[PDB]
Amino acid sequence: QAKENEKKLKSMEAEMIQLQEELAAAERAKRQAQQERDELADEIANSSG
Amino acid sequence: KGALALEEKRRLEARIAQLEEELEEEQGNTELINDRLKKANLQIDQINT
Repeated sequence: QAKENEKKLKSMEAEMIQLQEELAAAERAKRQAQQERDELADEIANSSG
Repeated sequence: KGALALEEKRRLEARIAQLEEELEEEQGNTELINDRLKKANLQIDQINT
């Protein structure tokens, strides 16, 4: 049962690992958007402004 | 829009500048016609006397 129970741990790790895949990309998306939401914004006031 | 906005001023700049020559025509007339009156009034005054 220990080996069988361990299989559920590695299987459940896929959920945490899968969530980290989307969480890492989703969290990184904020950095990319923030770098562009502020850089272009400051430049928009200089170019468009 | 920014590049076109700056270029838009060039179009009006030439129009506002070319329009100055048109306005100078009436402005020059006030100085040319009035100047001609001085030469004409001088002869008209001498002819009258």
